[PDB]
Amino acid sequence: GTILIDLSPDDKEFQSVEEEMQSTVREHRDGGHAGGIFNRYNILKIQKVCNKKLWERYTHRRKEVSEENHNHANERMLFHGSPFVNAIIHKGFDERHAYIGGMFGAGIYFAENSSKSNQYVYGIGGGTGCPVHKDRSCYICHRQLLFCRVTLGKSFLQFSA
Amino acid sequence: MAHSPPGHHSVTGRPSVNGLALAEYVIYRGEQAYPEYLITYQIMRPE
Ligand SMILES: N#CCOC(=O)c1ccc(-c2cc(=O)c3ccccc3o2)cc1
Ligand SMILES: [Zn+2]
Repeated sequence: GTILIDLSPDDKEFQSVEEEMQSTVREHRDGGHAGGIFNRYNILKIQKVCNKKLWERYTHRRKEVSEENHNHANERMLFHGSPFVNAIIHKGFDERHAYIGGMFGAGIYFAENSSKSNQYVYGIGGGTGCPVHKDRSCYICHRQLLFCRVTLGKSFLQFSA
Repeated sequence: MAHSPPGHHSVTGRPSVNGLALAEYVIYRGEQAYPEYLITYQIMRPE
């Protein structure tokens, strides 16, 4: 059911997504161990993910949340990095994309910092880096992140290191 | 998958040490996210 539509770099929609990608890079505590050393990306492609079934599944749930929260979905656009990005775009997020060992328990994790989600593209802690060079800091291999519409509703605020 | 805390639909991890870090979020239902954009990229070696 999924089709991928390429956005032209001339399209304001390409540009606003690129800008969220570049402007939310930060330095990480690990000095780059997990995600590599960089201050910015080379954006190769941005594709709109279109799946009617997955969309309606999203909006159905969004309405439930909204109605439990004074008509406020509390919807954000947030980044997600995962070895399972190809399964996600075709089949949607499910419990198999959950970070079992995550610090806020076994759920599906999203970041405002693109560079944070970057640390997970090749696995937790960056795994063994890219398939080809086994380099967590590979400057050659193509990586993929998802920029996602996420319903938070009433969010439990955890202050944390 | 675990459950949202009672009364809540998600968790926010607020950074409380690293001044520069933005927030992280957790949902406990796959249906509460839609993967809208696939971005293909390389990281760039600083100069
Ligand atoms: N357990 C298990 C299977 O774990 C994963 O494959 C997996 C774990 C974490 C992520 C993930 C992806 C993220 O983008 C992310 C953002 C902020 C904080 C944590 C984050 O973690 C993605 C996949
Ligand atoms: Zn590589």
